Amino acid sequence: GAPGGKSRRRRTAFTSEQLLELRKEFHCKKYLSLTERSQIAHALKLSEVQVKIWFQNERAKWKRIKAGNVS
Repeated sequence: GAPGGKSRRRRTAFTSEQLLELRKEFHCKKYLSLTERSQIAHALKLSEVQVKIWFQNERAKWKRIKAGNVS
């Protein structure tokens, strides 16, 4: 449904705490290591998979904000 993309397609159930650390980390490291994901997982009560899915979903959402990439 809504075959388009580049939209505000909902969020996962992450609270503002769980959003805080994630968004801070995003401005530091372009990639977390395996053990690093386990830090940002435990720190937020989340699973190592919940965090992997968020970081990947953010890389795209933020890249679309880079206006001057029209070529």
